[PDB]
Amino acid sequence: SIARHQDDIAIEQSHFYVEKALQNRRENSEQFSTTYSFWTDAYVYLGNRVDADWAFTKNNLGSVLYTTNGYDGVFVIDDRGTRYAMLEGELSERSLADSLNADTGDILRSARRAAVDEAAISRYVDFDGAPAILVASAIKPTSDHAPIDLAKASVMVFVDRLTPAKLAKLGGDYGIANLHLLADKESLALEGTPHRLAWVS
Amino acid sequence: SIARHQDDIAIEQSHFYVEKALQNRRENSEQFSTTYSFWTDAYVYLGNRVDADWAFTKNNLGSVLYTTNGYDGVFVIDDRGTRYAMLEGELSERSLADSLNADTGDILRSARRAAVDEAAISRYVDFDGAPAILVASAIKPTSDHAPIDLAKASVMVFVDRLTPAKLAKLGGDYGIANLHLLADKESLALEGTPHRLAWVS
Repeated sequence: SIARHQDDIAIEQSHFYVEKALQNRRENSEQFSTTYSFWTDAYVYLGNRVDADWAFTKNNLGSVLYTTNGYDGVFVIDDRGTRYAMLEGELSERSLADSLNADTGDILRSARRAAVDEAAISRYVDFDGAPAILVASAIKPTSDHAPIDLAKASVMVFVDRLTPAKLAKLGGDYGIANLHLLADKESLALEGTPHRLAWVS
Repeated sequence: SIARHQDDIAIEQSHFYVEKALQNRRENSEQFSTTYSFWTDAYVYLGNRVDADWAFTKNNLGSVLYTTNGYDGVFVIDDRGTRYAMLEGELSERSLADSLNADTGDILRSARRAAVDEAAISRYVDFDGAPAILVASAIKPTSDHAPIDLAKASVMVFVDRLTPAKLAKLGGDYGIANLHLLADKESLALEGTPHRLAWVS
């Protein structure tokens, strides 16, 4: 019953589909993270001492996560810090905390709590000065295994850096013109980061 | 320079986002399928004789694929037919061919060809009278393993049945009103099936 300016309708549509693009991307990475972490073999070879031979050399948690799945950062963390790091498909000694603005302990504790509900967590992070989607889930074995203490579980972390190419393809997948990191246009904040995504509308 | 009826613009937008919803869903399931099939452990325990204890009892390819990932059908096939079937998270003796309209040999051959390019295949199928997204990828070990003959590789198949609830959630994820299986409205065909998806516009 309220007539609206056409520019206002297109601006609302663009905001709706930018938010949906981010939301669908997060939920999908959450299930992907749970697929890799709710895994008995992952629990054996990554939940205690990190077997980088099994993870990287044998490609059970290796470079394909970057060259195929596009996760610029794959990490295993526990109470002592980063136990395994793969940046751009290569093994690294760099910790998760050094590459993030968010608190690593908060990520560890939150992922352990979500695992109770068979869930992962996600959030936006500042990843080396760039916006990124972070998902994390506890490393635990499946129900056929004897129960473990989720309070001491290691946590698997997948970092999705929103590069200009990724934003260009993601916006195209949702019909949004010139989705980019804001350096007139529409914009929204990635909460928990200083970054804002912008687009034409 | 050409002015257009507002109903025509909304109809074109709705078609764009129904097609994008299906496309993004297919591409995502293709990477998920490749994650499960390009796997040395999967090659050992599913690429030859099917170890249902490893797959289902030990939950390495088990009911979570349905109760979490929503794949109503998970199959392993080879030149002799269906070697492993899980319908709605339960082991089954029903073959993939009996539950499909598409040719099982075509799926096997096509997935073996796509594996050369490290890719999966996808298509729409008639799955027990319902529309469905099928993805398939060859079961092969990772590059650290000695090379195998892709012509004799088993193929992993994930079937995503587009139930009314799934279409309701998928359409909502893309701002489409009343996405459903067509029994005035907009419509498109799922090629390779007798099914058409319909929505309000």
